[PDB]
Amino acid sequence: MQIFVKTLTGKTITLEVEPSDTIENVKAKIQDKEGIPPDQQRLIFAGKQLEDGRTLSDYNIQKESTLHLVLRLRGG
Repeated sequence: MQIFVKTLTGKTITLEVEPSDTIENVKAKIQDKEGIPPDQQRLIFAGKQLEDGRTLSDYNIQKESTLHLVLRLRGG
């Protein structure tokens, strides 16, 4: 199943998921693709932050939804 993540600076990242992947699964995939720790990452869609224990289903993600990966400096 296709999702995309776009950055805060620029560029897009290409992702194969499953509807049942947890939001931690996206960030660990992404942590392979470009070495960004899940502790740096916030994800946003539709004016909400995506908390790490929920699925692509819970947050109503349809196929090919481009997503906005945002960043900490360090914390919170």
